[PDB]
Amino acid sequence: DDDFTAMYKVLDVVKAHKDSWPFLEPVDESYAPNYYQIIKAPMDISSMEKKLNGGLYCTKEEFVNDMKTMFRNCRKYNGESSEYTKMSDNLERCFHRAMMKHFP
Ligand code: NA
Ligand code: NA
Ligand code: NA
Ligand code: NA
Repeated sequence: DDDFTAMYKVLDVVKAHKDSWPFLEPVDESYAPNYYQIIKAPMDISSMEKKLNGGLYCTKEEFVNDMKTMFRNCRKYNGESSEYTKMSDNLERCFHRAMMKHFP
């Protein structure tokens, strides 16, 4: 399996996880005051999908970095005890499991 197919499958697993929904689309600032002032490099699953479909990823590392940035953004904006941070931790473990399966 080539890296890009592997990436597609990983994104599929992450999307399928019960806690993916806050991460599926770009953040709507109407429900996240000052989000784009606080977060330097926003990232979401649909954007990763589109980069992958548009062949904009050069390497596995770029893909992984977008995923990790997405989770860091969440933790930074929402705080440790937040519902969204709980979800980000579950989803990051989902990501890790998926990576081990599809990048063995
Ligand atoms: Na930031
Ligand atoms: Na919060
Ligand atoms: Na786990
Ligand atoms: Na899972």
